[PDB]
Amino acid sequence: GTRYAGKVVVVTGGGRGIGAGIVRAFVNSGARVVICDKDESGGRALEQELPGAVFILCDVTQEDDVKTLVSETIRRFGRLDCVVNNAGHHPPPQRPEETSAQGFRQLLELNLLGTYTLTKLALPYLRKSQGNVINISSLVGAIGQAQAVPYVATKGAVTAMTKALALDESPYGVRVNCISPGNIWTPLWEELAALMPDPRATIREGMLAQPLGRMGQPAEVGAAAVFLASEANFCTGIELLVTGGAELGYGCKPDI
Amino acid sequence: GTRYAGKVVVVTGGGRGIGAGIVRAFVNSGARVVICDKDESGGRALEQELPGAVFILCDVTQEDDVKTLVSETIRRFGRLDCVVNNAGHHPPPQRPEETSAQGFRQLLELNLLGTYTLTKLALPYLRKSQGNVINISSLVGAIGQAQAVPYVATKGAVTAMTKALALDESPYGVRVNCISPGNIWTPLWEELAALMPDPRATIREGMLAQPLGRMGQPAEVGAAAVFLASEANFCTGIELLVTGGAELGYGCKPDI
Amino acid sequence: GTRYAGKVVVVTGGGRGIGAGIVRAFVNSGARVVICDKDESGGRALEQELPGAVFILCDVTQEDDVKTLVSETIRRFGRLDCVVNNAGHHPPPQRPEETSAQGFRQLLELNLLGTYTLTKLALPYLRKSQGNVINISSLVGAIGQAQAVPYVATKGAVTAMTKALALDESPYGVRVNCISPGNIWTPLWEELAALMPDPRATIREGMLAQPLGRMGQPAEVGAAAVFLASEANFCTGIELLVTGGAELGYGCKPDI
Amino acid sequence: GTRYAGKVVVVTGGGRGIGAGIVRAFVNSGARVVICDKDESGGRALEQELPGAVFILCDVTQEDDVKTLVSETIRRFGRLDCVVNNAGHHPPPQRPEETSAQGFRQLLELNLLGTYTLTKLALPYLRKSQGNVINISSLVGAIGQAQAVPYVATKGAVTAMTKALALDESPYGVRVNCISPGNIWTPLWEELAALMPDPRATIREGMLAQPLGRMGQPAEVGAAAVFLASEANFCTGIELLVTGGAELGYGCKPDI
Ligand SMILES: NC(=O)c1ccc[n+]([C@@H]2O[C@H](COP(=O)([O-])OP(=O)(O)OC[C@H]3O[C@@H](n4cnc5c(N)ncnc54)[C@H](O)[C@@H]3O)[C@@H](O)[C@H]2O)c1
Ligand SMILES: NC(=O)c1ccc[n+]([C@@H]2O[C@H](COP(=O)([O-])OP(=O)(O)OC[C@H]3O[C@@H](n4cnc5c(N)ncnc54)[C@H](O)[C@@H]3O)[C@@H](O)[C@H]2O)c1
Ligand SMILES: NC(=O)c1ccc[n+]([C@@H]2O[C@H](COP(=O)([O-])OP(=O)(O)OC[C@H]3O[C@@H](n4cnc5c(N)ncnc54)[C@H](O)[C@@H]3O)[C@@H](O)[C@H]2O)c1
Ligand SMILES: NC(=O)c1ccc[n+]([C@@H]2O[C@H](COP(=O)([O-])OP(=O)(O)OC[C@H]3O[C@@H](n4cnc5c(N)ncnc54)[C@H](O)[C@@H]3O)[C@@H](O)[C@H]2O)c1
Ligand SMILES: Oc1cc(Oc2cccc(-c3cccc(O)c3F)n2)ccc1F
Ligand SMILES: Oc1cc(Oc2cccc(-c3cccc(O)c3F)n2)ccc1F
Ligand SMILES: Oc1cc(Oc2cccc(-c3cccc(O)c3F)n2)ccc1F
Ligand SMILES: Oc1cc(Oc2cccc(-c3cccc(O)c3F)n2)ccc1F
Ligand SMILES: OC[C@H]1O[C@@H](O)[C@H](O)[C@@H](O)[C@@H]1O
Ligand SMILES: OC[C@H]1O[C@@H](O)[C@H](O)[C@@H](O)[C@@H]1O
Ligand SMILES: OC[C@H]1O[C@@H](O)[C@H](O)[C@@H](O)[C@@H]1O
Ligand SMILES: OC[C@H]1O[C@@H](O)[C@H](O)[C@@H](O)[C@@H]1O
Ligand code: NA
Ligand code: NA
Ligand code: NA
Ligand code: NA
Repeated sequence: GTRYAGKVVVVTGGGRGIGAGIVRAFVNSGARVVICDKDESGGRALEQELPGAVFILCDVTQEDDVKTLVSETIRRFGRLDCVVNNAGHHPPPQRPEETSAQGFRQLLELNLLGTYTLTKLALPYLRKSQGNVINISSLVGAIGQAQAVPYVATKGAVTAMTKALALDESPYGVRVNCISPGNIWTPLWEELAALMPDPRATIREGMLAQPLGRMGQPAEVGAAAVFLASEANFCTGIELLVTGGAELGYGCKPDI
Repeated sequence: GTRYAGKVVVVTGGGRGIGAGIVRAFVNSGARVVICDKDESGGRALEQELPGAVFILCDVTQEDDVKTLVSETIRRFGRLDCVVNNAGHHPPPQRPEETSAQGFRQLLELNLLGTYTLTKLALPYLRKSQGNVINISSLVGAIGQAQAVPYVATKGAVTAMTKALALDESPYGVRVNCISPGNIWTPLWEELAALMPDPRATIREGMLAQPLGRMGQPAEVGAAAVFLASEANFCTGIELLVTGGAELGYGCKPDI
Repeated sequence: GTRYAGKVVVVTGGGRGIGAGIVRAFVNSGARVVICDKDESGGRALEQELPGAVFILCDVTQEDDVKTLVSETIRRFGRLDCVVNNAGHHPPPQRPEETSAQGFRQLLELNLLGTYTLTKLALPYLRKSQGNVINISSLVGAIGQAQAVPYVATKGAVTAMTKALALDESPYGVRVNCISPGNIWTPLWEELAALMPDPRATIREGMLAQPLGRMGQPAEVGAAAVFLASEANFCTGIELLVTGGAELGYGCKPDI
Repeated sequence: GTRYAGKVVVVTGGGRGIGAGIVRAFVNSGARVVICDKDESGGRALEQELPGAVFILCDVTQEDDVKTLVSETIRRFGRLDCVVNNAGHHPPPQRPEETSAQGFRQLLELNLLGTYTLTKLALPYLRKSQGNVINISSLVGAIGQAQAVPYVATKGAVTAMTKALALDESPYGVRVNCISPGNIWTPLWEELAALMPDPRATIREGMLAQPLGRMGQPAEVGAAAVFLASEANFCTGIELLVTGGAELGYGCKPDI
């Protein structure tokens, strides 16, 4: 209730899924939270539910939406301590020959450039507060995934960008870190599975891809984010894996 | 004060340095802590200072000392939730030709096999409590260090062993993680620097090896350990870097 | 002279620097090489110098240039075995607040989407030949670099995309790998250094960033590419570091 | 036939499996090779088969055997250019509680300290020739394996030690690299599979653990070793993965 008291946090894509879990974790740590989302439904309800959270409609691909997000956060709360760049999307499975450069550009706009834009607009305020940036990347940026060339590329970019920005902002006392979740049970996961021939088999395989034998929860990503914001004062440029061990060991992926 | 309430933690090498910082962090989180050390001086004083911590003399290279450590922890506190394998040593700088197989074996006994032995003896109790293991490795296991072949090898072993054991213990609900610190200001760091021709220059270089421009503190490693024990329920087999960004970018290490 | 005899290779950005070194290495291995470049000067001279190499003017950011590159390679040589995606650029040092989303998009077009486009257009022919893709990424995609947020992000994307595509193309026998060079002495390196206040000091620091004490040569990247094409039949999705050890150890990047 | 002509190479464990593949690759590159093995059967036959290879009986865990190996190589051939530390063993699957500290020490003696000892004794000669060291580690040192805590730890140690030694030997022009194979079809693989309830199912799973859908060959590890010795002049401290993509993507390893 006090580990991040007095602090102001912006969470993009905070209306459902991982983002909502991060919002809840920060509120529970004593922070005031601005929920940014392009969809009103979840975020508005979350603002009614949580004292200490408010909702601002903002599409992170629209530069003027993001400018207004930052200026309204400062106008309403007087400071900015942490930006969590969580908004992102995973397209349906797509074989490489079924992808397009224009779909790839669109996905870069959301998963990479939206993170870049908010971070850039927020950094002057983060420098004043010795605040920090937390980017939500993905394990698959590090190890790859099948039928997801554009998505994987966007997350490799986010993880790398996190390290570059950590170097650039270190002289100013602003830490920049990322979290790479594995399979987290969210509405995106449920929507992707529903597209498959056997959604139940897809979900079962998703649970068993982790040594821990289940998928992760938004609250577990949220606790990692609160740690990075509030207690990881010597961590910058790290990639914190929240994956249940999926990257470990051999699996289902004589010498001729 | 309550994030790890009711839990029992063993910290090896807990009498000074990083270990003492981890002890303090766990006590502050509400746990009872057993301080294991081969040196009475720091650990006994820490037991007097901290309600909730007690000291047990134990050299982790001596199997019967470790057996007694575990059986006394259970006899006195009734459960075991977390083992922090922190005891270890860094020899003075040694060029490869100045090392010996027998010095290498001795360092393996402490930095690797002591961690192995306590973990093995503790695992039956950790399974009962769905507890966890935290090994203190080192950034240099991942990236190397000059004049430290044996030390580097021992830490590469610890980090790898953490992943193997995480796979083996996942079916039983026991997580196994490691922390890889960079330069942390401790009595070991101070003792190593005092051996150098210009200790002050060695310390200054140590501070500047991190983008953050300072060395880390035992309390920062301690906060990472408390996160891994108490809030990282979907993390297993991870290497949590607490290094101030030392692994990032180019440094001081035309084409002929 | 025979390790890649009978094979046809396309090298983008092959007119100078690393690309020209890769062209020479493949010609020396017995392959026929198509030099792609947006600049006529170096590539045309290279075509006159090397029997077995020909030059095709092609800007990899222009989809119809790339379509013609592939169709002319097939029309003239009857097969395609290897694509080396080397074309790319490093902007001058830019602090994060001096970058723009539109500059970032432009750099993505070259360093990431040009690689994507040629690969996509080439893959039907690579499947027929059980050929392979080699992407030239950068060490800084993995470890970060200062004053280079957009560049670093593009190379993290390339390395990640390499892994995704390796997964997707494995059933078809097409390997996809990348090379991550460190400091290689090329016209780009020389042009960037000339912008600095003391170019000589910048170059000296560049040599000393590697434990080997020099920068690398285009011929060394070329030999790595020939290995990946011709002899690495069980390697797919790898990142082959050609960096002189720059990522190893501590450098120039008490606890307060 | 000439890429490593005039050079002298020592391959430990060269009598069968990967080691024999490395021996053959170096002979085919024009080098003279000393086959070291503790077993006479395979190595003696290989010496009869290959002009340019000779067999020396040597157990790498016995320091005086290794001293004689080096002194006989110099006496007979006048120089030493490359050491390949391939000798090693994988115990049968062992749950953590079934391992022992004394078995762990024994495995460290072979997989880690034998590599250390030969390297140390060879380095004075490698400095004279600006030669290089190649250690055969394992992918599982990096990602873990189930039922193999001691083996995994030994290979994490080898990979880390490679980086440390690369730093130490860089001023002297001696490169130190490792190869991390995945599943390679060798007599060790066949012997381990024969211990399983269904050896055929174990082998089938082993083939399918790689995106490439087969296991690797000793000749493929051998080609990687020849590349590292003869053409990778700007590579030091690298871990070259020869794994068929096993580390990529998700596999067989809702949120409660
Ligand atoms: N779920 C997983 O398994 C998983 C794994 C790894 C990484 N991730 C990453 O975690 C993040 C959140 O994923 P999730 O599963 O919670 O997704 P989700 O679809 O359940 O929730 C995403 C939220 O972001 C919002 N959003 C989307 N586009 C936006 C835009 N342009 N501007 C503002 N808000 C926008 C959506 O409206 C939604 O509320 C994403 O970056 C995703 O890539 C998810
Ligand atoms: N200080 C750093 O910069 C740094 C960096 C990376 C990793 N580490 C690791 O962190 C750990 C702690 O290092 P530190 O700097 O705090 O060291 P330290 O020497 O200051 O403290 C180590 C403690 O361990 C105890 N210990 C040593 N051998 C023991 C044994 N056989 N049995 C029981 N206790 C024993 C010592 O008595 C001491 O109290 C070590 O594993 C070290 O390798 C330290
Ligand atoms: N030089 C280094 O230290 C270094 C380090 C790591 C990675 N790299 C990468 O290696 C690659 C080559 O770098 P370099 O140093 O040789 O650069 P360079 O500038 O010396 O040569 C690049 C070549 O690519 C061509 N090119 C540029 N844009 C193109 C386009 N749109 N279409 C076609 N050709 C185009 C240029 O005309 C030139 O001939 C780049 O991808 C770079 O990011 C270089
Ligand atoms: N086969 C795989 O899938 C695989 C995968 C990753 C790593 N590796 C590593 O590759 C190396 C070779 O493995 P392999 O599968 O070819 O094994 P193998 O058992 O088929 O051959 C090993 C050879 O080393 C010799 N050897 C063993 N102990 C020795 C000693 N004390 N002194 C000298 N020689 C000794 C054996 O007699 C034998 O000829 C090992 O280090 C192993 O850990 C193998
Ligand atoms: O970033 C990630 C996003 C994820 O979303 C989902 C959800 C359901 C299925 C899939 C999926 C699995 C295999 C291939 C593929 O293209 C997928 F989209 N990903 C899953 C894991 C991640 F690390
Ligand atoms: O595990 C580590 C242990 C460390 O201890 C120290 C302390 C002072 C100096 C050194 C040191 C620096 C360079 C070479 C060397 O051999 C050293 F011991 N390490 C420093 C960093 C780590 F990641
Ligand atoms: O991809 C790379 C590209 C490189 O180009 C150059 C050349 C000269 C200077 C720099 C440079 C150094 C520090 C910061 C920065 O922004 C630079 F551009 N990079 C150097 C290393 C790489 F890995
Ligand atoms: O170093 C390695 C050594 C290997 O040997 C073998 C051979 C057959 C089975 C196994 C194996 C598989 C799963 C668990 C386990 O304990 C094994 F030994 N490893 C396989 C892969 C490696 F990377
Ligand atoms: O839709 C899948 C899951 O999404 C998560 O974000 C919600 O917190 C869960 O209640 C829900 O089951
Ligand atoms: O000796 C160096 C440092 O060691 C740390 O463990 C102590 O907490 C500090 O008070 C001390 O300055
Ligand atoms: O311009 C720097 C260097 O670029 C390389 O590509 C050329 O091969 C060298 O001859 C030149 O010195
Ligand atoms: O025993 C399994 C395999 O081992 C390899 O080292 C040999 O080259 C193969 O001929 C054999 O099939
Ligand atoms: Na509210
Ligand atoms: Na006490
Ligand atoms: Na020509
Ligand atoms: Na012979």
